[PDB]
Amino acid sequence: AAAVRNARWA
Amino acid sequence: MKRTFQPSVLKRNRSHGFRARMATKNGRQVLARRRAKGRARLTVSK
RNA sequence: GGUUAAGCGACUAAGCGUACACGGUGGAUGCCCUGGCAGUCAGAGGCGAUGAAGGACGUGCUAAUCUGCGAUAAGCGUCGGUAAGGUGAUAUGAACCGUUAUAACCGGCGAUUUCCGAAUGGGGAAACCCAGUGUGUUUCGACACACUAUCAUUAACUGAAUCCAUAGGUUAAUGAGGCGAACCGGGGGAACUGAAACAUCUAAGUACCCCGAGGAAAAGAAAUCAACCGAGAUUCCCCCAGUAGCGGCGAGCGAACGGGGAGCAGCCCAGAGCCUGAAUCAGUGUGUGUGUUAGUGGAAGCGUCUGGAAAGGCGCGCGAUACAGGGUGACAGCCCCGUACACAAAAAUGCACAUGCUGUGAGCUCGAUGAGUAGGGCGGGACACGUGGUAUCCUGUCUGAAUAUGGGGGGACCAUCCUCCAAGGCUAAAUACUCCUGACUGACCGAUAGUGAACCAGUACCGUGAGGGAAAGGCGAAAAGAACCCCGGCGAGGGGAGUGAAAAAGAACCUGAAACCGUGUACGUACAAGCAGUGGGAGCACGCUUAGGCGUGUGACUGCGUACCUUUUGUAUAAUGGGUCAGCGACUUAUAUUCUGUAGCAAGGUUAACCGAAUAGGGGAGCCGAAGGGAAACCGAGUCUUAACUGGGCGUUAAGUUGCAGGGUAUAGACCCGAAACCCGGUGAUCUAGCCAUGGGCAGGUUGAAGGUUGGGUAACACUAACUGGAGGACCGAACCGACUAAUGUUGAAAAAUUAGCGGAUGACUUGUGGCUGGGGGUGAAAGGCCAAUCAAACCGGGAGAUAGCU
RNA sequence: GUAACGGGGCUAAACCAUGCACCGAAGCUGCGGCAGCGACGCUUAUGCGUUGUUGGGUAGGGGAGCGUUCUGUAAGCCUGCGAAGGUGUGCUGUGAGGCAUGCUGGAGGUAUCAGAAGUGCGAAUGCUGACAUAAGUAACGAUAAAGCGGGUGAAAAGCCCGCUCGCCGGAAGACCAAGGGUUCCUGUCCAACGUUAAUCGGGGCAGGGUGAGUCGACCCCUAAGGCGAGGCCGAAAGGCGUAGUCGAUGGGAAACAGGUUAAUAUUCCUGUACUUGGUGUUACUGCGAAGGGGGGACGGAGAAGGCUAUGUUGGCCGGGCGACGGUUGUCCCGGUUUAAGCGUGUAGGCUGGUUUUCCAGGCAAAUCCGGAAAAUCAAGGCUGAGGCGUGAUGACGAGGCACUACGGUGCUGAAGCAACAAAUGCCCUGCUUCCAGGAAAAGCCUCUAAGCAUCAGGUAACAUCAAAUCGUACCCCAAACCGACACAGGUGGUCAGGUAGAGAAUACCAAGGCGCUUGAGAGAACUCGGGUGAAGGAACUAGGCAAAAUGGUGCCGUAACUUCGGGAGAAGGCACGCUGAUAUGUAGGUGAGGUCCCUCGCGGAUGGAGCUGAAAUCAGUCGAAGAUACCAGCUGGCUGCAACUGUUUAUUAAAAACACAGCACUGUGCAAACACGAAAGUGGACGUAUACGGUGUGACGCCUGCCCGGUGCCGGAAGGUUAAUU
RNA sequence: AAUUCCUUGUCGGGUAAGUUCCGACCUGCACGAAUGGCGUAAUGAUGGCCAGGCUGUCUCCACCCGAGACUCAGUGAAAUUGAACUCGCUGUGAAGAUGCAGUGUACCCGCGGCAAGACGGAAAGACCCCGUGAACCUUUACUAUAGCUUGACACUGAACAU
RNA sequence: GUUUAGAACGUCGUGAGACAGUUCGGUCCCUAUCUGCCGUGGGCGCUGGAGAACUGAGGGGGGCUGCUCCUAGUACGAGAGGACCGGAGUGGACGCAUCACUGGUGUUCGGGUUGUCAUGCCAAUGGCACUGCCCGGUAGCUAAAUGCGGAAGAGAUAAGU
Ligand SMILES: [Mg+2]
Ligand SMILES: [Mg+2]
Ligand SMILES: [Mg+2]
Ligand SMILES: [Mg+2]
Ligand SMILES: [Mg+2]
Ligand SMILES: [Mg+2]
Ligand SMILES: [Mg+2]
Ligand SMILES: [Mg+2]
Ligand SMILES: [Mg+2]
Ligand SMILES: [Mg+2]
Ligand SMILES: [Mg+2]
Ligand SMILES: [Mg+2]
Ligand SMILES: [Mg+2]
Ligand SMILES: [Mg+2]
Ligand SMILES: [Mg+2]
Ligand SMILES: [Mg+2]
Ligand SMILES: [Mg+2]
Ligand SMILES: [Mg+2]
Ligand SMILES: [Mg+2]
Ligand SMILES: [Mg+2]
Ligand SMILES: [Mg+2]
Ligand SMILES: [Mg+2]
Ligand SMILES: [Mg+2]
Ligand SMILES: [Mg+2]
Ligand SMILES: [Mg+2]
Ligand SMILES: [Mg+2]
Ligand SMILES: [Mg+2]
Ligand SMILES: [Mg+2]
Ligand SMILES: [Mg+2]
Ligand SMILES: [Mg+2]
Ligand SMILES: [Mg+2]
Ligand SMILES: [Mg+2]
Ligand SMILES: [Mg+2]
Ligand SMILES: [Mg+2]
Ligand SMILES: [Mg+2]
Ligand SMILES: [Mg+2]
Ligand SMILES: [Mg+2]
Ligand SMILES: [Mg+2]
Ligand SMILES: [Mg+2]
Ligand SMILES: [Mg+2]
Ligand SMILES: [Mg+2]
Ligand SMILES: [Mg+2]
Ligand SMILES: [Mg+2]
Ligand SMILES: [Mg+2]
Ligand SMILES: [Mg+2]
Ligand SMILES: [Mg+2]
Ligand SMILES: [Mg+2]
Ligand SMILES: [Mg+2]
Ligand SMILES: [Mg+2]
Ligand SMILES: [Mg+2]
Ligand SMILES: [Mg+2]
Ligand SMILES: [Mg+2]
Ligand SMILES: [Mg+2]
Ligand SMILES: [Mg+2]
Ligand SMILES: [Mg+2]
Ligand SMILES: [Mg+2]
Ligand SMILES: [Mg+2]
Ligand SMILES: [Mg+2]
Ligand SMILES: [Mg+2]
Ligand SMILES: [Mg+2]
Ligand SMILES: [Mg+2]
Ligand SMILES: [Mg+2]
Ligand SMILES: [Mg+2]
Ligand SMILES: [Mg+2]
Ligand SMILES: [Mg+2]
Ligand SMILES: [Mg+2]
Ligand SMILES: [Mg+2]
Ligand SMILES: [Mg+2]
Ligand SMILES: [Mg+2]
Ligand SMILES: [Mg+2]
Ligand SMILES: [Mg+2]
Ligand SMILES: [Mg+2]
Ligand SMILES: [Mg+2]
Ligand SMILES: [Mg+2]
Ligand SMILES: [Mg+2]
Ligand SMILES: [Mg+2]
Ligand SMILES: [Mg+2]
Ligand SMILES: [Mg+2]
Ligand SMILES: [Mg+2]
Ligand SMILES: [Mg+2]
Ligand SMILES: [Mg+2]
Ligand SMILES: [Mg+2]
Ligand SMILES: [Mg+2]
Ligand SMILES: [Mg+2]
Ligand SMILES: [Mg+2]
Ligand SMILES: [Mg+2]
Ligand SMILES: [Mg+2]
Ligand SMILES: [Mg+2]
Ligand SMILES: [Mg+2]
Ligand SMILES: [Mg+2]
Ligand SMILES: [Mg+2]
Ligand SMILES: [Mg+2]
Ligand SMILES: [Mg+2]
Ligand SMILES: [Mg+2]
Ligand SMILES: [Mg+2]
Ligand SMILES: [Mg+2]
Ligand SMILES: [Mg+2]
Ligand SMILES: [Mg+2]
Ligand SMILES: [Mg+2]
Ligand SMILES: [Mg+2]
Ligand SMILES: [Mg+2]
Ligand SMILES: [Mg+2]
Repeated sequence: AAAVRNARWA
Repeated sequence: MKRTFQPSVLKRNRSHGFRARMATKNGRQVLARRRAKGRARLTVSK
């Protein structure tokens, strides 16, 4: 599994 | 780092042993399902 | 000719490209089936305290496992069958046993049948621990059998408060316990979904849970239907009919009457006699008949050819109530096993008939005629029928009759008339299903298929657990499975030799593809820009031809030329998809309906269930069509509208119907794959959270509370001084515990750590071993935290192929 | 990057106006071929010099075919003179294709016309298997460290032996539990497994190995808790629970030392013990409970005292006279060990003791316990370390000589003492103190009921039997357990050497165990872990992040503020080595001999030998530096928030969040409210308003004002309105 | 001011220079008294600010010690990948070109390096929107319901007083 | 900083919550295949082979500037003031080279010293403790140390004469 990387913008 | 599995023969037999399973009908239904499936090892007891 | 100059100039291939040749890897294709799949016809539908199902451990000439079996341990007795061979398999070998009937094998009937498991002497973490009683043994240490669970029923004996009693208690007899596929009855009972949302409704009384029973179950002998004629228990099939109806009158749900079939069976109590053991049923013996559980016989071919081998070819025969199949060195009627037919049972057992006992009562007369019931009020449920005008059925609640001179029903209700007699019971057949047995069948599969499993598969493996769950078949006719020689490490591997038809079948073994990776040859390639090809094309190489030149490979050079799919107004697009190959992978099926095509019959067409030696025939029950109009009654080639139409609406000349194929539609998963979720039943607090019980741990070094003593002070205190004391969620700081900062690591050493520092460190501390709390629930000094690497509702299985107007 | 002719270039090769050419498309026309369609000529289901015309194409509609598997045709036909399959080649049709052949293979295949479909694959981040790419790149798992000689072997950086070096040593050593399950030992082998090689291995293979009256388990006993006759409750299932019955992590009988195996030992052997039952004998005899009582039996903290483990020194015994100056010396090295048990009952702890008497109590009884009185004794009893004696003329023991397979085996074997220091162990389940007020049961002791009191039974002494069964190897902070790994992780208990140090910190070492399963070179950038740094010193940066710095003991000294405790280790400063002296080894501690005393012993008082041993001062002395290393606070000032210790998002948030003591409101009279449960019941609580629940606030200090309209809650009930029912 | 939008309010202190900090002002956009107000010693891996010390934090890096990186031998991955004979520029173009046009440049091939681009790799986008999606949660959304409460009847009978 | 989940204030909302209002805390992965770029090689070619030294097509680097002095207190200006042009000197920044000097480093040199271990012991040494902690320091490397550089001059020009 993984943990949705939070390098996303807004 | 401590994991989810800490072996304990006394705890293992008291939780899933043949006499613990057969004490209730629901556990006895597990044995019926495993007998129907043809499991080589019915319970966890040695 | 030499020397210069200018111009041109092949030959190089580190490597690479293309073509071809030869290999490697790999296991696709084809061929094969002692495995599956779907059925047909039968049988058998249970096992178990006389200890089951399912296991554990043992048991051999046995090291393991499989298959048997249980300390009498791949078996023992007996009765049959059968027998010249035989000691199950991997799996040889060893040591043996038999050969005409005590080898072995098969069947019937017994004996033995460890331990666990309803498990039953008690306990227990299943295959273990611990007894009691009694009988009998003695070597005086013990030993061997038997009995000792619970519940229900019955009978004895005893036996409280409490005098009898009763409760209770102790024995003794019986019975029940558990397991197992589906089918059946009953007690409970969803949600997803559909309604393009969603409440009624649908899904659905489905899934699931629980109880009970049988080979079937259930139902069943009219207080039933009909309609003024009648039918005559129940169950099942085809119609009636998608009709009448039900329904946010939406989605959808959906009869009955009646008809055709399958199969038919009726009785008993609510009571006493006269008769009398009548009929009938159940037990049992006693035979017969027919099965079942081992078996017996079972016809008929030679020659030659090819070939390793003949069953094939070519000749000439023979059997057939046997040309069903299988095997045999390639395709066998006559080689083998069988098959068709004809036979067989010591013993056990089924079925049927007969018969004997043990119960069982037949017939006749006179009576009797199911009451907290019917009905009603209230609340629900079941009837297709959702309260509606709603009959009828069941009742949680509250009432409550008549009772044969009487009641029930005839879909509100009343009258009339028909029909039946509830409130007590029993009942075969036609019907449903297949864990299991036997035989047989398939326009069913052929190793990624078919059961998950053709193989020691519910195994290996994964998960705490419930549970999930694989991969993996083929040498050859016969192992003849390669003696021997050689290299090598007394290897591996290989070369010979040998076996065999073939080793181009060598156990990494039938056939052996593609991607991919190599060796060789031909050509091209080191001044040359891009979907890599195409059109043109020299040169070289090579195969034919005879010089006509064609053919093949390569290809300098040159014109043109920005992959494919999907999705889009539009993609070279820097939008999605794809590393490649091979295999697999998506518009089907059932029913109904409409249309087209086609075939048949034709104003008719055609049957369904069912019968049936049965794809025939029977069965026309029904269905469609030939007549429509109107809401309907009704009328009718007309009819409706209206008072009426000269009218107007709909009809009237026009062939349909049954198959087959196809195009649509409808219900089912409905072209395939994919949700996040909802519901149901289980598994998890060996992790973590809290709690409970019982144990353990906290080096060392400081600070010095209260209190106490002795002084000083006071009338006594207070107060004060000194000394003792050792208080604290006190201090510093290891173990221990925490995890604040930074660096590293980030396809880790590690799916959260390491290094250097950091906080707590006698406490609301920390820790070991057990225990308890379970999923809309737990637990939480509270973050939606934690509850087995998963948490704004765990995991597993089921509803389930939920749904997905989206991709 | 010229970038505004596509470029070159052009003064016409531009533009304007006339022309005549030419180039230019799959358009058009030619010359062939295919197909659709329309009306014809004859003939027409067919077809004919037909003719005219049409033929780009997604969604989609219509039409016609190919090929695959299976059924009939087909007991036919094709086929060991080579079928299918595969792999080449050639031919052929508009196409899907077809035909034939060479090679491979070695047994099937199938015309034709129909019939039926699991009937045609490139894609679905499709599924399964195989194989690429990156790529011979990253990595080969803690920077604790290796080196050499020899040996074995086909082969040695990795194995064995030897000699060095390095690492751990409160562990990286030793022993266990839990857990694993043979990994243990020996032989053999190197395919696979080991991140390399491997002769080696926790790998493969074959043998061997686990010995118990005392250790555990089992057993007796109970905790939480589980189950639970009857019972209560619940649609069914079932739930709860009494009597009971299970359930250790707790309570209960007993063994020590020495020796020995390749691998086991409190288990075997040697030596010396102990315990509980059974039986028998003998003697004396009140026994006896499903009963009573006692006992078992229990906290935290703190304070010492007495001890031992253990260590040090001396003595003794044995050995040494030193690879290089010195070393016959106050020198160097080693050894100097002995248990349980038995006897003694010590330091010390606890308690008054002994009779008689009475008594509605201890569910009945009791001789016991608990009570009441009286008498008399100045003691008695209980517990308990340790020491000593015995065990032990033994064992062990440096070493010795002989043999031998480097092992070994056999024999012999000296001293085997004292002082001092000293635990976290023992006395101690004690003592003292505190509040938060600290299991049970059985074994055990005692008491009597019923039932026996000739008996039985009890007590005592001997003899004797019996003590079963199961576990026992090995790993056990790790390569054997939990983490997919021979995984820088996790994992409970026991043991605790020397020097320095307060210490279990830390450094260096002992015993003991290891160098971490790829190496060898090179000595770039860059990255990681570190060292040092001219000058400046926060100019860096969101920010003194990080690093640097501070760091010990003694002494001096120490502010605002304060709840008077603190703040505070505030800050700040001084002294630290070595040698000598005071005092050759002091003060102190320990304490023998000796000498007195004893109702006599493990005695008391003297006595001071001998050991141990700070601290201070003075003098001297070395260095740049004496808390010299390791180890080891940066400090101060202002301010926001929270009182504080604590708790929290396991895995990006430790906070001002939560908790918190305190405060207030409110509910709750006990069959309590409330909560878990269809219910029974349970919790609340075996508590009772000085109690409990809920809510908000959040130490302490000073305080907490106004609004009852709205919304809740509480009280009232006259009137209005109003259900079932009638 | 954890509360002040305007706003870096104004004044004072601190600095050479202070949108932060500290002290006041009140103009409280939009504090306020147990959803407590104001103060408060001590405590804090608490937030902000300042000073001393201290330093490679920096001016401005230099050198050195180790472990990698590099070479050799042995063993030997991974994510990714339509196929590639995979240049620059300008322009064009599903509108930011290695692949189109034009033009320029460039012998064939490794090794050590740096990451500008390949709209690089990772993961059917979490933001936005949509679906007559899902889930939790809130409430005076709707419809119900457990529970609580009211009355009638039943269990449940007989005197008396108003 | 903004931009998740924690928490708080003000504000809005009955409330869950919300706020380009504010406050505190809060995971930044990739071993380089291709293009590109910086270096460094291999292969072949350049017409016999080979060893050297060159030509320069082409490309890159470099191109900054202050202040004093002289001209000159002159031109200009009533004065206050104060040059153009031209020539010197001395700096800043930047770049290159170098290590003589000034320094850094110099865990490979020498010494001092703490704790402990060992060499039998003493003495003298060695190991370990960050190189134990320190004091110095050769060569090399190195800057802060010291040398040098930017030009002048031509050609063709821009604006302008
Ligand atoms: Mg076949
Ligand atoms: Mg719907
Ligand atoms: Mg039966
Ligand atoms: Mg026969
Ligand atoms: Mg009746
Ligand atoms: Mg009624
Ligand atoms: Mg009703
Ligand atoms: Mg109505
Ligand atoms: Mg209606
Ligand atoms: Mg009705
Ligand atoms: Mg296979
Ligand atoms: Mg093969
Ligand atoms: Mg060329
Ligand atoms: Mg071309
Ligand atoms: Mg496609
Ligand atoms: Mg693309
Ligand atoms: Mg892709
Ligand atoms: Mg038709
Ligand atoms: Mg018919
Ligand atoms: Mg008819
Ligand atoms: Mg008309
Ligand atoms: Mg159709
Ligand atoms: Mg469909
Ligand atoms: Mg504390
Ligand atoms: Mg501390
Ligand atoms: Mg503290
Ligand atoms: Mg979790
Ligand atoms: Mg849910
Ligand atoms: Mg599930
Ligand atoms: Mg469903
Ligand atoms: Mg689906
Ligand atoms: Mg044309
Ligand atoms: Mg056209
Ligand atoms: Mg076939
Ligand atoms: Mg075939
Ligand atoms: Mg061929
Ligand atoms: Mg063959
Ligand atoms: Mg298919
Ligand atoms: Mg390599
Ligand atoms: Mg690479
Ligand atoms: Mg490397
Ligand atoms: Mg390693
Ligand atoms: Mg060696
Ligand atoms: Mg060391
Ligand atoms: Mg093994
Ligand atoms: Mg071993
Ligand atoms: Mg090898
Ligand atoms: Mg082994
Ligand atoms: Mg023994
Ligand atoms: Mg034993
Ligand atoms: Mg013991
Ligand atoms: Mg119970
Ligand atoms: Mg019971
Ligand atoms: Mg225990
Ligand atoms: Mg106490
Ligand atoms: Mg001692
Ligand atoms: Mg000498
Ligand atoms: Mg004493
Ligand atoms: Mg052992
Ligand atoms: Mg051992
Ligand atoms: Mg892991
Ligand atoms: Mg592991
Ligand atoms: Mg631990
Ligand atoms: Mg280095
Ligand atoms: Mg440093
Ligand atoms: Mg400096
Ligand atoms: Mg300095
Ligand atoms: Mg600054
Ligand atoms: Mg810091
Ligand atoms: Mg202070
Ligand atoms: Mg502030
Ligand atoms: Mg966290
Ligand atoms: Mg925590
Ligand atoms: Mg944190
Ligand atoms: Mg608060
Ligand atoms: Mg009011
Ligand atoms: Mg109010
Ligand atoms: Mg502001
Ligand atoms: Mg200011
Ligand atoms: Mg202020
Ligand atoms: Mg406020
Ligand atoms: Mg308030
Ligand atoms: Mg602060
Ligand atoms: Mg400072
Ligand atoms: Mg790969
Ligand atoms: Mg490219
Ligand atoms: Mg462009
Ligand atoms: Mg490279
Ligand atoms: Mg980079
Ligand atoms: Mg999404
Ligand atoms: Mg919408
Ligand atoms: Mg922030
Ligand atoms: Mg970080
Ligand atoms: Mg980064
Ligand atoms: Mg020099
Ligand atoms: Mg140095
Ligand atoms: Mg020595
Ligand atoms: Mg060192
Ligand atoms: Mg120097
Ligand atoms: Mg000039
Ligand atoms: Mg000039
Ligand atoms: Mg000019």
